[PDB]
Amino acid sequence: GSAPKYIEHFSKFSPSPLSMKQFLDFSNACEKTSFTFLRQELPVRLANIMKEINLLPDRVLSTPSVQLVQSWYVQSLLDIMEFLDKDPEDHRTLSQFTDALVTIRNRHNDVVPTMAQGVLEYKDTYGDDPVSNQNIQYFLDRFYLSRISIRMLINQHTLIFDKHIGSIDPNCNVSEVVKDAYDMAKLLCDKYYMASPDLEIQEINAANSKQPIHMVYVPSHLYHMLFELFKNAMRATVESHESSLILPPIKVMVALGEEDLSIKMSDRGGGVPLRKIERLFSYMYSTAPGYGLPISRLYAKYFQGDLQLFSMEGFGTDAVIYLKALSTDSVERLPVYNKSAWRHYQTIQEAGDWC
Amino acid sequence: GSAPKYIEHFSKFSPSPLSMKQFLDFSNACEKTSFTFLRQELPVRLANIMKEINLLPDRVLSTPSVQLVQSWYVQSLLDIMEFLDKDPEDHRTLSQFTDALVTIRNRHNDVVPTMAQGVLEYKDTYGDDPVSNQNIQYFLDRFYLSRISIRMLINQHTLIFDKHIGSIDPNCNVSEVVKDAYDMAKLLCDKYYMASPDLEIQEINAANSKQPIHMVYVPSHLYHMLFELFKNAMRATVESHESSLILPPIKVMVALGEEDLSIKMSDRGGGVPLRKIERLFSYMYSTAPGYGLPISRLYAKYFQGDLQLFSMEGFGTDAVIYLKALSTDSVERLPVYNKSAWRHYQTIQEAGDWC
Ligand SMILES: C[C@@H]1CN(C(=O)[C@@](C)(O)C(F)(F)F)[C@@H](C)CN1C(=O)c1ccc(C#N)cc1
Ligand SMILES: C[C@@H]1CN(C(=O)[C@@](C)(O)C(F)(F)F)[C@@H](C)CN1C(=O)c1ccc(C#N)cc1
Repeated sequence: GSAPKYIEHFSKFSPSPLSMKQFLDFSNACEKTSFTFLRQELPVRLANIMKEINLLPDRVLSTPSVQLVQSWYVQSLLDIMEFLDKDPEDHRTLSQFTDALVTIRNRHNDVVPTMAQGVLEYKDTYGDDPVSNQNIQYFLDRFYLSRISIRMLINQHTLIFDKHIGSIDPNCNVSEVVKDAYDMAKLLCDKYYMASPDLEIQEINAANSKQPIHMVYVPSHLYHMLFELFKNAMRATVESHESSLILPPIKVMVALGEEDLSIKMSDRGGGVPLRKIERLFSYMYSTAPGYGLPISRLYAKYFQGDLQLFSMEGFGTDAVIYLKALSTDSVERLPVYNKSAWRHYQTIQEAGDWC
Repeated sequence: GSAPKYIEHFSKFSPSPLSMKQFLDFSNACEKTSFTFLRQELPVRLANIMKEINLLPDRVLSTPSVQLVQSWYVQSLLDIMEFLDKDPEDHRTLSQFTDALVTIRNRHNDVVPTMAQGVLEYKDTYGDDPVSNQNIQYFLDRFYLSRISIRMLINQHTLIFDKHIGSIDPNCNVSEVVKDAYDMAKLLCDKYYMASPDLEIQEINAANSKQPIHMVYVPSHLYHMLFELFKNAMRATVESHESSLILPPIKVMVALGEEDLSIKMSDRGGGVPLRKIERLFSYMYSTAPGYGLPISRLYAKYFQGDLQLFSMEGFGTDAVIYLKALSTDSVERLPVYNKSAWRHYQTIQEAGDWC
C-alpha cells in the first residue's frame, strides 16, 4: 500500500532524455551498467506519467479504462522496485530483470486500444467539444510519447542482452524501408480493393549527389509512420478513381540536407478540405463509432522530428516526415511533470478572442 | 479629452464580421445605408483594437512607435465621431465622410514600418526570448488583422462611391493573378540577379474539368500573397543555383474543390531546415538589424483561408495558399476584445512541460 509514496518520490526526478549516439555506444557494454540505470530511469518515467494521470478529472479517472491502465503502471512500477536494493555481480540478479522487463512490456501491449475506449466513453458520456478535445489531445500526446520512450528503453535492453544496436540501425537505408512499408500496404490494398497504385521513389542527397541515403535511426519506428501513410494514400487514390481507369502512382521523395532528412509522400487521391485535415490528428474526432496518424506523428517527434500533412482538395495530398539527419540531434523528446504542465489542464474556455 | 470614454463605450460592442456575398450585394445601393453602418462599425473596430493596446506592458506602451500609432487611432476615432449626430439626406454630409475616410486611411499608411520599429526597439531593449516573441506574435497578428479589416471597409466605401464591387472581383481568374505577381517578381529578379526562373501553371477544376478557375475574391489581396511568395521562391532558386547552369522553374498549381480553392507554389531553391521555417512567420525573429510572410498569411486568414510552408532541406519549398471556394464561406476573420483575449497576455512561462 505504498504506491502513492513511490510515485511521490520518483515523481520529483526529471526523466533523462537520451541521444541516439549514446544508444549507439552500447553484447556486454555491461548490462550491469544498464540495469543500474534502468532501475532509476524507468521508475522516474513511470512515476511522472502516473503523477500526471492522477491529476486529471475524476470523471476521467473513474473510468474502467483509465483505472485499468493506471493499475498496470502501478504494478509495473512495483515490478521494478524489487531491484532497488539488489546488487549486480549476481549473473542471475540481472536476468531476473530482463525477464521483469519482457513481462512489463507485454502487460502494457494493449494500452492504445484500451485508452481509445476511454475516449469513446468520454465522447458519449460528456460530449465532444473543443475544450474536451484539447485536454484529451494534450494528455494523450504526452501519455503516448511517454509510453513510446519507455518501450524504447525496454526494447534496447531486452534486445541487446537477449550491425544493429538493439532496435537501432546505424546504417538505415531509408529508401529500403520505404519500399517495405509500400509492399505491405500494397498487399493489403490488393486484397481489399483488387487494384493498387504503383510506387516511384527519388532521392536527393544534397551533399553527395549519388551516394544512397543512409541514416542512424530506429527502422521499425520509420516503417510504422510510412506504412500508415501508404495505407491512407492508397485508400484515397483507389477510392477517388473508382470510375477512372487510370490510377496514378504514389510518389515518394527522400531528401537529405545538412540537418534534416525529409520524406514526402504525394498521392492524387482527391485531397481533403483544409478544415478536415486539422481533425485528422485529433484522437477525439478520429474515434468511433484508428490512431495511425496522431501516433505516427509522436514517433516522428520522439526524436525531434515531425509529420505534417497538406493536401489540395480536388487533387491530392502530401504527407511529410521530418527526421534529424545527425544522430547528434536525435535526442528523445520527453514530457515532464512540472508546474508548467499543470496549467495546461486549467482550460476554462468560454467565448474566445475572435468573432 | 474624452478619448478614453469613447473607447470605453464602443469597446463594449463586438465587431460585425461580414461575408463576401454581403459585399457583392452593394453605385448607390445607398451610401446612406453604408454611412450609417460605417459610423458605428469603424468606431467599434477602432475601439476594440485600441482597448487591447492600452492593456499591454507600459514598457511597450511608452515607446514612440506604439504611442505614435496609438495617437493615430485616437485621432481617427475622433475623426469619425463628428458624424454620429449628423443626418444623411444632405448630399454633402456623406461626402464629408468619404473624404474623412480617405484622410484616415492615409494617416495610417505607414503603421507597418512604424510598428516593426517597435519590435526592434523591444529586441534591443528587453531581448528576444520565447515569451516576448509569443506576446508580440499574438498581438501583432490581431493588430494587423484588425487593420486589414478596417482598410477593407474603407476601401469598399471610397471605391464604390468615388464588374468590380469595390475591391472585390466576382469573377477573379486566379491564374491571371498568378501570372501578374510572377511577371512583377520576375522583373525585379531580372534587375537584381540578371537571371530568373520560368513559370509553369496547372489547373485542376475538380467538378468542371476544363472550365477556367474563377472565384469571388479581392485580387489585390491575392496578388500580395503571391508576389511575396514568388520573390522568396525566386531569390532561393537563383541563389541556390549560382554555380549551376540549369535553373528550374517555379511551378504553381491552382486546384478548385467543393469548398477549397488551393494554390501551391513549388520551387527547387535548396529548401530550408524545419527549425527555421517555424521562425519565418515570426515578427520578432524576422526583424533586423520584411514582414511579407507573416502578413501575407493574415491576408489568407482574413477570409477564413490560410498560408502554409513546407520544404525539404536540400531540395526545395512548397508554399500553399488556402482560400474558401464559396463566397458564402468567405467571412471576415476578426479579433475581438473579451476576457478570453485578456489571458493570452498572462504568459508567465518559466520551465516548460517537456525536457
Ligand atoms: C546506461 C544508459 C542507457 N543506455 C542504453 O543504451 C540502455 C540500453 O541501457 C537503455 F536504452 F535502456 F537506456 C545508453 C544511452 C547509455 N546510458 C547512458 O549514457 C546514461 C545516460 C544517463 C545517465 C544518468 N543519469 C547514466 C547513463
Ligand atoms: C451596409 C453594410 C456594409 N456593407 C458594405 O458593402 C460597405 C461598403 O458599406 C462596407 F464595406 F464598408 F462595409 C455591406 C456588407 C452591406 N452591409 C450589411 O449587410 C450590414 C452588415 C451588418 C449590419 C449591422 N449591424 C448592418 C448592415
